[PDB]
Amino acid sequence: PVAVQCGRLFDARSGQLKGPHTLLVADGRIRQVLPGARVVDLGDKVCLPGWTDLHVHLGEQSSPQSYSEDFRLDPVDHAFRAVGYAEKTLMAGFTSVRDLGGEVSPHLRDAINQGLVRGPRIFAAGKSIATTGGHADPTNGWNERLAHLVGAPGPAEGVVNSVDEARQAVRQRYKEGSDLIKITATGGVLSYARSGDAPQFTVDEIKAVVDTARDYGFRVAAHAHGTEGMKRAVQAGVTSIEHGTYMDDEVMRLMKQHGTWYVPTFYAGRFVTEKAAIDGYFPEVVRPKAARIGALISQTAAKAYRNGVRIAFGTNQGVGPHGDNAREFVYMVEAGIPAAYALQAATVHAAQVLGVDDQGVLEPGKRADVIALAGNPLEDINAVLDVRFVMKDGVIYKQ
Amino acid sequence: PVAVQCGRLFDARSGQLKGPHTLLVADGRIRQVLPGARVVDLGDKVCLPGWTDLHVHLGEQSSPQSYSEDFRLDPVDHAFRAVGYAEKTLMAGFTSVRDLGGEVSPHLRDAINQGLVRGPRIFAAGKSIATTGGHADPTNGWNERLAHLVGAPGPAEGVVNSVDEARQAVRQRYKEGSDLIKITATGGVLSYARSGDAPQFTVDEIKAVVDTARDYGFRVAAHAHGTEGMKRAVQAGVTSIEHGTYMDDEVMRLMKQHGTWYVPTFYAGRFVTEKAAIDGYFPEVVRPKAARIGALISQTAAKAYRNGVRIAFGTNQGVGPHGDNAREFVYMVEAGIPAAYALQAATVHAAQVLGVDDQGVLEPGKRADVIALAGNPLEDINAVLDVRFVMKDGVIYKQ
Amino acid sequence: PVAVQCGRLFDARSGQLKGPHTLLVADGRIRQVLPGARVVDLGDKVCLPGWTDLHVHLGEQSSPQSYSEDFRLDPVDHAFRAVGYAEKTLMAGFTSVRDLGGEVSPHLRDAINQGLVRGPRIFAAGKSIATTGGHADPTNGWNERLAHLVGAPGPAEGVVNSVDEARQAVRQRYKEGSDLIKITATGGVLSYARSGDAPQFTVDEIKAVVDTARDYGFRVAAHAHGTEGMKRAVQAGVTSIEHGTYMDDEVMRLMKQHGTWYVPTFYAGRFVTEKAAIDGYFPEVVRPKAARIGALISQTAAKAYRNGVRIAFGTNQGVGPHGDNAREFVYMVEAGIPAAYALQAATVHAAQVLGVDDQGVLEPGKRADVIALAGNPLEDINAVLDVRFVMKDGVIYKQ
Amino acid sequence: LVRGPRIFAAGKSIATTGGHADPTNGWNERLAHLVGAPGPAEGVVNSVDEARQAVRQRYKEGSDLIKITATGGVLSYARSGDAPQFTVDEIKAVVDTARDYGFRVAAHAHGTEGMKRAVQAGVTSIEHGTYMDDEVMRLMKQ
Ligand SMILES: C[C@@H]1Cc2c(Cl)cc(C(=O)N[C@@H](Cc3ccccc3)C(=O)O)c(O)c2C(=O)O1
Ligand SMILES: C[C@@H]1Cc2c(Cl)cc(C(=O)N[C@@H](Cc3ccccc3)C(=O)O)c(O)c2C(=O)O1
Ligand SMILES: C[C@@H]1Cc2c(Cl)cc(C(=O)N[C@@H](Cc3ccccc3)C(=O)O)c(O)c2C(=O)O1
Ligand SMILES: C[C@@H]1Cc2c(Cl)cc(C(=O)N[C@@H](Cc3ccccc3)C(=O)O)c(O)c2C(=O)O1
Ligand SMILES: [Zn+2]
Ligand SMILES: [Zn+2]
Ligand SMILES: [Zn+2]
Ligand SMILES: [Zn+2]
Ligand SMILES: [Zn+2]
Ligand SMILES: [Zn+2]
Ligand SMILES: [Zn+2]
Repeated sequence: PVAVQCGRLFDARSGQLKGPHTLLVADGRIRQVLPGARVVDLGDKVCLPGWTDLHVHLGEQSSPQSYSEDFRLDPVDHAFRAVGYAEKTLMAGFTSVRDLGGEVSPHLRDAINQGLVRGPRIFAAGKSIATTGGHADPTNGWNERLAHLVGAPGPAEGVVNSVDEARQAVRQRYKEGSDLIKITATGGVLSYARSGDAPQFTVDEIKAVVDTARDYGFRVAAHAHGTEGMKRAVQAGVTSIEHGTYMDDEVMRLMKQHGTWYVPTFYAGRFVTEKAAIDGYFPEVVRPKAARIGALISQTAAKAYRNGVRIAFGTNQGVGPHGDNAREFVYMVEAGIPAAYALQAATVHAAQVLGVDDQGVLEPGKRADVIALAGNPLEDINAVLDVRFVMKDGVIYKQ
Repeated sequence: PVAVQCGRLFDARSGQLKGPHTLLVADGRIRQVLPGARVVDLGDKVCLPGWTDLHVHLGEQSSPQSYSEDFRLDPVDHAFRAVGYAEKTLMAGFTSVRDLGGEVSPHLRDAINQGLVRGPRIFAAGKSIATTGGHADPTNGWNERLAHLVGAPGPAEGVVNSVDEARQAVRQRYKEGSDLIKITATGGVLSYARSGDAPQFTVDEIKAVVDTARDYGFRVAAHAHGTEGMKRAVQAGVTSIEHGTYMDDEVMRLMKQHGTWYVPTFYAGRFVTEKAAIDGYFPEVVRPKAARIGALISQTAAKAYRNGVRIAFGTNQGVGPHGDNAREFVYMVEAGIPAAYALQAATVHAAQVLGVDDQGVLEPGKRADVIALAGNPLEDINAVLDVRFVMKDGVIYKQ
Repeated sequence: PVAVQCGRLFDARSGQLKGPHTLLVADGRIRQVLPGARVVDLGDKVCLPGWTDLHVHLGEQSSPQSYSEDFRLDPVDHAFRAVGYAEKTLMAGFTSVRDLGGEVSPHLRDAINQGLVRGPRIFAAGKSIATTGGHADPTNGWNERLAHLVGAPGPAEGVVNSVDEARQAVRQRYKEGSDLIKITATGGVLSYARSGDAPQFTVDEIKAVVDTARDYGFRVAAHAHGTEGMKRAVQAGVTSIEHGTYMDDEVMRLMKQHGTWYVPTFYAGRFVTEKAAIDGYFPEVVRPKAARIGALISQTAAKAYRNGVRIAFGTNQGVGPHGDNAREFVYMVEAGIPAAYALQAATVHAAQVLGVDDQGVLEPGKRADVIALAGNPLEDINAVLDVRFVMKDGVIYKQ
Repeated sequence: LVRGPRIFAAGKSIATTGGHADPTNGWNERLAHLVGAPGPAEGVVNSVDEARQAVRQRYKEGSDLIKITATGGVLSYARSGDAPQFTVDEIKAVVDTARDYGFRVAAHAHGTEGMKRAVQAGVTSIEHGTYMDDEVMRLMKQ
């Protein structure tokens, strides 16, 4: 039973900073929020709920040797690196993350939940679902001999080309122990593929994926850069759109009418624009796509906010260095999004996206996920980079 | 910055021969066409844009040992021969070609674009899409043990039998690096198959191929000898028909209403009729089909021109010897097609077929692809066999 | 440059406790041992070099659900558990370990050497080399369908049946990144096999393994319970024997004449005798062998010491709980081995077994691996269970 | 068809498991399973009969000579650079098999022991000889 003393409380539900408060933590949950048992003093700190990152890849980090690494390294190495990546993510103030690809996160989540290793609460999508030659196709850009020995990927590998294959792929994701579904509706940037915005799913296939996932209680996140694929995914009924680089008035209207969530991922765009100027960092197939698309995400996100599109917090880490996820907040504030809305987008809006009601706000009956900042983030957003107190599920990880 | 001096300019857009002109070439493009910087003199030459051959097979050439060669030779040998074939094609005045089958042309195109080898600009279809036992089926006429070992070809090998397989085949062609799609709608002549004009695709499969290709920005060329398969392909919405031996009034009406392009390929027909009389040149299964169909192409092409069917230039080289592609012009003129129309069918009509607007005519902003002939081709068509100046993308390959 | 102050120094080379001393640590190595720069005080602690455990299995730990776990869990889970196992091992005072089986340790060693995770210095044998149906055969006790699917294990899987297969197996271990070689000369206890002491290698196969390993600079450790297999392995020229339950006067004479090292592993025997009485902990095939064999190790080790056989320190952890490796010391002292010899068997004798001369003794030029104990271990051996200071390669991990 | 010099082509190289010329060195586990362990037809040999079959397969593939890697290298994804990777009884088999088909053998060797083995077996040329010493020089001269 630990009583936390906070000089200033941030109300995620409303978006205002209250006065001094005392939280009572018992059984890993918040019991009382009485204004004003071991005592923890945070008198000179602003108390805020734990943050959520709705777009990470904890089983990888981008490097100059990234592409040559896909044939030399085994998943055990990726797990050994993901241990440190998860610790870095947890220490930065992010008590929960949504992982959007990779077959090590379902195992990292199991390890963290058992107490073997330290890290945030993971909601893992698992393997991605794509079509032939798609953005998430595992055998893109392989020579002929390797492509014959592996064989054509099928629904069990994530690659589908019909309604029945899509149904089997969702069922195989459920069998493999996933918490949600992730599809690539259009092309990408960092893949060894020629296109970056071509429509790669049919409406009748995305509809099948959504219908199959609805039976197993899953939500679907769609990766889309181009207009046509993004429109198809929004019309089929996905839960969130991942980059939306070429969004236009029509697609904004459809998203507003449907209630789809938007995850801008400023950090990935800034990173790829900065690294596209260097020579040898990217392949020659990737550099043009990276230079062309990574520079238009900030304008689209600002326009989406000004048009009334619901925006949640995601960084696409794995591109950027794990543990520097909060720099995204400052980017959002620089793009014109208010600091209070940027803080709400990681606490309550993220919980709405995840479909869980036990986290997000410091209220009785919820999980005890509390962080504390040295300075006030509403006046100076840079204060998000100075975290001094981190508590997850009633356990103090950083004092 | 090279200024080209021409005594007579051929206007592809209109079809008339103008007077003396001066072309200004800079940055690989044409800037000015001022009538009248290094100077190139072609005062005694008729100036004309570069030619396009819309039907070639640069990976092969027909020979008396052609059929026995499919089990002994590797694609590396075919590439080593395609080097010389491409140089011969470029020197004959053809600065662009459309390749309609093979898995060496996508590599040859990449090599040419990088400057490793010399040749024309290639638009490569890649592997062909057929049905089981079709004209482009890779395992036609194989013994039982070999067919057991290789296995039944699937959508990844080009052989499809349903809508979903057709969709996967188009996606696999996109993944393999193709620029367009080629299907065999009926039977052929040079394949180890019993039929020559039977319908081998259903309308619901060609429609799927066309719909899938439209998403990836591809155009579809259809090989058809018989009436029913050709009618199905025209109704499904293909871009061009390849031989059309048994075309009839109805099919002509449908092609005129739809805007489908026609590629007669006189040279292949003449070659197969001449070589069908010899003994041992063709297999016993092929000789009857070759003798029966190769003799009807010239009568159909003349009727198609007289009925108002749009005709583009193609020779089906690989059957004939690479480098003698211009003889087709004389054949066309002998069939009754005017010389001016025969010259236009290789410059502007070919560009319309290819779907590119940067080539075809010597106008500002277009690519600098220029050839020069010793004599006038409008009075004597044989002058197409004497090319003295060849420039491709602002680079002089033949002076 | 950290100077460590010690009240009492233990001389591993001689086996006596000296007086107060001051160690100078720079660059990860020991520079000066001047009797008597940041200062570390350990005035009330007996200083001793870091310990080495010559027999561990860091990729696993025995549990009531151990046998049913070999078909449900993936190596990623084993790595996530090995992280904590390695940290526990390092904190107990063991700065180096020799791993004798499992394909996660070569990855764990790479991760530790890169600084990603904390743990001791690992010398990993990798996959074990056995014969058909042997103790280390991966497919022992599988039903017919599974054995059909996997296929008969070959030299690449560790299972050999001839001289050339043994040579290929050693070469494949070198290719996979191993530091030594481990073979199973006889049967075991914890395997799903009928025998526990039958000879499973021929002399001509062990000789081939030793000869192949000598080229790649490898040392060979042999697992042997029975007399005949142990005699064969000693005669072939292996470096160490792992359990030696049924050793007899002749085999002792051969080991003394050859210089083979002996690793008794008291802890595994005690553990299996205690757990064999329980019902459901072991399979019905394992319980008789465990009850029969695990009760004889202590009498053989005492006789071996009294006969003059060189004995090194090893516990066979993975059977016992990781992190309780020093209780073996007390067992040795209870068996009649002197405390000073038991302490030497983990510092200098272990380094002699490993074939490295940079560790073992606190002398100039050696690695700075230092631990400190609260009490004197020569008078009370129980003081080995109270470690207060742990420094590995000049870095302090426990103060 | 193309212009160039007169080529005498050795073809695929003959190595042992995990050797310098091993085609699957430094591949992850899934790729190594799908390709399978290289055999004598792929150039990787581990016995006398495999070496004989490898020379015969080189002859069948249209080679003009034989090339083996006696020791480790530099540019390969392998840990060693001078370890002995062939036994004398395997190099002798390669040389004896090649002598029937009228082939000459060139040996790649950096380290002393592998180079000595290759010289003693009867190869025609040594390729780098970085760690050659007086003894090996005497053997090569003789
Ligand atoms: C395992 C994981 C798989 C994966 C998948 Cl499935 C998708 C992405 C992805 O959406 N990447 C983006 C990165 C990016 C680049 C620019 C602007 C926004 C985002 C892309 O290339 O378009 C992606 O980045 C990754 C990734 O980093 O690895
Ligand atoms: C690689 C390439 C594949 C290929 C394909 Cl897919 C189709 C043809 C083809 O349409 N050949 C025609 C040749 C021909 C014969 C007579 C009249 C017109 C054309 C045929 O046999 O009907 C064809 O000729 C070829 C060919 O020559 O090799
Ligand atoms: C991965 C690793 C593989 C392995 C191998 Cl290869 C050998 C042993 C082993 O020697 N076990 C001993 C345990 C034991 C039991 C009683 C007395 C001494 C030792 C045995 O069953 O005879 C062994 O215990 C293990 C093991 O625990 O898992
Ligand atoms: C296809 C061909 C295969 C091949 C083979 Cl089998 C051997 C070598 C080779 O001997 N490389 C040398 C390069 C080298 C490096 C330093 C000093 C001398 C030579 C080595 O890595 O030791 C070698 O370089 C190559 C090569 O470059 O590719
Ligand atoms: Zn994405
Ligand atoms: Zn992503
Ligand atoms: Zn055709
Ligand atoms: Zn053709
Ligand atoms: Zn053992
Ligand atoms: Zn063991
Ligand atoms: Zn070499």
